Amino acid sequence: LSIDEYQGARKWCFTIAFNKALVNRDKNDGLFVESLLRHEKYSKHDWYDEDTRALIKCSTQAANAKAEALANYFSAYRHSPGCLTFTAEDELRTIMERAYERAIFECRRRETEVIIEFPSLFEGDRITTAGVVFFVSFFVERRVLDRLYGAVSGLKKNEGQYKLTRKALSMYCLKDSRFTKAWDKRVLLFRDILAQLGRIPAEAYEYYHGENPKRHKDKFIEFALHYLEAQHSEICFGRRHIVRTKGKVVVDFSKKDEDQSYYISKNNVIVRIDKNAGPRSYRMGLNELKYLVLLSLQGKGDDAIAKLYRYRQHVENILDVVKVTDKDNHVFLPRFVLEQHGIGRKAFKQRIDGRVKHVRGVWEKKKAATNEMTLHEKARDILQYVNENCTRSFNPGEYNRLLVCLVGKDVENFQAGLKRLQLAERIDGRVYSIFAQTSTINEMHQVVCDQILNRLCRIGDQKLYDYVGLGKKDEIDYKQKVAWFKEHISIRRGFLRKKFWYDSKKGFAKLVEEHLESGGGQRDVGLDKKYYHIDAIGRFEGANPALYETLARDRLCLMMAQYFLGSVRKELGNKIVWSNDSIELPVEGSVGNEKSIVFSVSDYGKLYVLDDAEFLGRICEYFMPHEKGKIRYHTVYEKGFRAYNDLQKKCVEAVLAFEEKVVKAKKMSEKEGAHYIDFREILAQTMCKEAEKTAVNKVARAFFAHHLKFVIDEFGLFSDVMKKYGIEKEWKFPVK
RNA sequence: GUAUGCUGGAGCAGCCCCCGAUUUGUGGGGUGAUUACAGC
Ligand SMILES: [Br-]
Ligand SMILES: [Cl-]
Ligand SMILES: [Cl-]
Ligand SMILES: [Cl-]
Ligand SMILES: [Cl-]
Ligand SMILES: [Cl-]
Ligand SMILES: [Mg+2]
Ligand SMILES: [Mg+2]
Ligand SMILES: [Mg+2]
Repeated sequence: LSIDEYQGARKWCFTIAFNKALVNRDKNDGLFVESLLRHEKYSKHDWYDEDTRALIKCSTQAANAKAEALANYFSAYRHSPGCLTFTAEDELRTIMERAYERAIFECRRRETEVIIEFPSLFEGDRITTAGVVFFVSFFVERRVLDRLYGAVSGLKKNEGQYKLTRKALSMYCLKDSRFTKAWDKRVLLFRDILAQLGRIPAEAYEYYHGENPKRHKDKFIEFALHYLEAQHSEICFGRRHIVRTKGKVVVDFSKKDEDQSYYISKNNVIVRIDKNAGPRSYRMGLNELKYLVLLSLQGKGDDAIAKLYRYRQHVENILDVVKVTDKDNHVFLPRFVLEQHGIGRKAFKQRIDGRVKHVRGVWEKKKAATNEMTLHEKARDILQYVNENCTRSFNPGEYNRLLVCLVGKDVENFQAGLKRLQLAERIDGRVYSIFAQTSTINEMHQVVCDQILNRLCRIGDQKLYDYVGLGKKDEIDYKQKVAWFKEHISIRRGFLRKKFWYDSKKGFAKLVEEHLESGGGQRDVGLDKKYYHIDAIGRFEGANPALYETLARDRLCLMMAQYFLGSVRKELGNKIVWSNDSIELPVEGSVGNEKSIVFSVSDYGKLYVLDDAEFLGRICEYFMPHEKGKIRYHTVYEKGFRAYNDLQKKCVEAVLAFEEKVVKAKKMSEKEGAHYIDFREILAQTMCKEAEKTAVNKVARAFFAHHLKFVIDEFGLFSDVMKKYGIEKEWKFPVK
């Protein structure tokens, strides 16, 4: 259980993880800070306060030195325990505690209730098993950390606790596909589109399978932006960065940083079109984006982009003649413009009615959904109620502090917070008191829904229109608003549809299907069609509309994938064989009985195994020597990668048991001012021939680093030396 | 394609509802604003 209890061969699971951390720190020395900041690039809200961010920026050498120390400690029989001590002082400990409390908050606030406690990373000034798992997570792919946590967790008795604890501890891991030698990003986009399309649409997964992976995210926009930029040099989409409780989202059109994220806000992007006399910039929604993709795929991209470019000219012409212009042109103009010219004004009475109906509706739905809502949703509602009853509104610090109480199921500390607001005369005794009779987030949430609905279902008074936001003093000149509007134009919904398919009776989905059937690809989605329709419910009920739209956008993504593959160098486009339901690629090695690997649609998440071609070649050659031609991924995993992993555990356990026997038999000691005995210095004191010591070191190094850089004869010699020193294992290697 | 505080503008965009509909509609109505916005 404690980290001290892992001695000799029991260290093996840590040996494998930490050697991979060093394997990966040799590919990229920046991984500690990269991993700590990965999520915070996507957050307006600071993951870290200012001094924590400062510590993180300085920490690479410290963290890289600790990574090497622990790898040394876990890769030796006996190493000084000093490396397992982090003082309260320690930069790395502060960083780790902040990153971990942030990951726990991120897990808890997406749950509907707080069920479990999380393990401590430290006990006194000593790292725990959970602390060691957390430290290594920063350097390794998800699959390495899952393998470590699976070996060392005491929590697997409770599946829910095991997986939530794992979620927190693995928050900062690398994606399984993090490292590649591929230089053509069209190769990686091809794989990413295929992986996403092979994930089952969430709603269909829950119906057919609810208790391939589940699709969790819609990546249509991301893919569409990469495809439109690759096809149309005139077009460039806004990239996001955050300038540093809250940072500033800045949108720019700099391409220089390949991996920089596109700006996507509520299914809107910013497009810059460089035609004629200079660039023009628009906001474009999903609706216009998906029609632009459809038009681009059919060869009308240049024409569509010309019509978007000219859009601003039409708006500027209409703006001078709003009173007299055709009512059909009112669609391009925001409310404030039409209302300034006496078009579609509403009586304050009507504005009150619509506003109060809406806010009433919002709170009746919250009241009905309390048990299904997330802790973050419930906490935000409770905080809105307290904030709207405060003499002076929460500052960011006050808000954050109370949010942390509510998300953490700390109802005592939340109620101590209300007491402090009461003693400060910020809220009156009634507001403090309505919470006195509650002990749970759900109870508090119901009380708040009831207080708000009581306020909203009063016979309309002056206090009510202020409460629902109709009381604000607008002091901005119409002419300032018009000027702002002209530098921030958004494309009217249905614009491209009306320009190209005016008299079409075919919806978006049928237009996509007609292009797929007649366009010349003869491809369709590889997922079973039942994943895009529930036959048992009506055409328009529940998820069926959303799944039907998903079939059309997946078909767009397949055609984008077709464009990317078709665009890559013929050397690479001609080796691969892509069917509706499979990808076949050649495996290196196995000369005489040459080989290919066949990924089914359910395996497209694993196409990253192609990034280490030498390892896949040796896995097939050494674990599957008799197989020739086409091999299923499933077979490569079960007979190859799983077989390798089983052997690797036995060789690492063997090597550590060897060190223990040879250090204690030959009664060995460390140098004065050294932490462990070099494995060289241990072999130097063996009864082995040179050829035996060479092979032992090479086979050891291979299993420590997860590769196959040795020959079958050299494993023979390793196996001989283990047998000669008492440590046998059922190697099951070499293979029949 | 997470509204973690407050002020003010913006709902052409995004999203929702009603109506229509082998489905995502330049039909109708909303959206106490999500922000290529300006401030505390
Ligand atoms: Br290899
Ligand atoms: Cl990553
Ligand atoms: Cl490449
Ligand atoms: Cl009121
Ligand atoms: Cl098999
Ligand atoms: Cl070799
Ligand atoms: Mg405001
Ligand atoms: Mg609107
Ligand atoms: Mg605002």
